[PDB]
Amino acid sequence: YPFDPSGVQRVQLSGG
Amino acid sequence: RQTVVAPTRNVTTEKAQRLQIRFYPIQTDDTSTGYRVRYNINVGDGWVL
Amino acid sequence: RQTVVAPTRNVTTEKAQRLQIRFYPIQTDDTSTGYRVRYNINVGDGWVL
Amino acid sequence: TSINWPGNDRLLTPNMFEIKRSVALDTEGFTMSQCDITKDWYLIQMATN
Repeated sequence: YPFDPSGVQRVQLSGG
Repeated sequence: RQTVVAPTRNVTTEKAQRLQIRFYPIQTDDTSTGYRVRYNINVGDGWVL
Repeated sequence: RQTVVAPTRNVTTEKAQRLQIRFYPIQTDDTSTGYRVRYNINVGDGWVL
Repeated sequence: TSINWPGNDRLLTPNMFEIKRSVALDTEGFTMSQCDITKDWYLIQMATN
């Protein structure tokens, strides 16, 4: 899975 | 002053998850005396109901 | 003349596998603005949807 | 301009805080406590308070 440590504009990351 | 700080970690998913789920009957089988409804509560892993 | 020849192996199972599967609804909730439908797409191992 | 704060399909109406919806027009449901207030708004207020 993607870990996005961006303080602006992360990903939705619906996942399951 | 003193402020109670929230846990802010390992307490809530960033995953897109439904906060409130509606379950609608698979089967109804209405009769003159009662009104049956049959549901199917699917609780995935990581979900606690 | 040259003829293109089929792979004749590793392209199709001998096992009886349905070519076209219909999934009828598990659970409907007919309402007056929409018509919800829910299915259980069961893809077995060795299958691909 | 695009980042909805719930933004995780949290509420039954993920894209807005539906404070009230007229029950006469209501078809899918999502109204709470025998009035036009919604399930999402009722949950939000009860959880906050």
